[PDB]
Amino acid sequence: TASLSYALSPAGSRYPLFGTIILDEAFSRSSHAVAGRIIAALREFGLHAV
Amino acid sequence: DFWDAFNGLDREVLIQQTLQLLAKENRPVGLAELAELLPPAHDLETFAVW
Repeated sequence: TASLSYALSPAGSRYPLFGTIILDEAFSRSSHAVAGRIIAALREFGLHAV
Repeated sequence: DFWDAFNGLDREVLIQQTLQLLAKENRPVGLAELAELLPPAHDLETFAVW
């Protein structure tokens, strides 16, 4: 997600011009709190997630 | 988090609950009616199951 934010964002803008991301089997193997922390990572990167 | 994962909805119990509800009502019961009649605790998954 960090790298995809890197690719999707030119310099200057705090958000990438395309903010949406898609997650298949999102969190299929992470303990609940681990999933929450990954979600927090998504939010830190500031993305709209599926 | 372990106890969050510990407990939740049960699909089969929801099958039984819906069977009882729709045998008692003996009519088409919409999603809002099913949610109101059956106490909501994990309402997302109950809508999905219905």
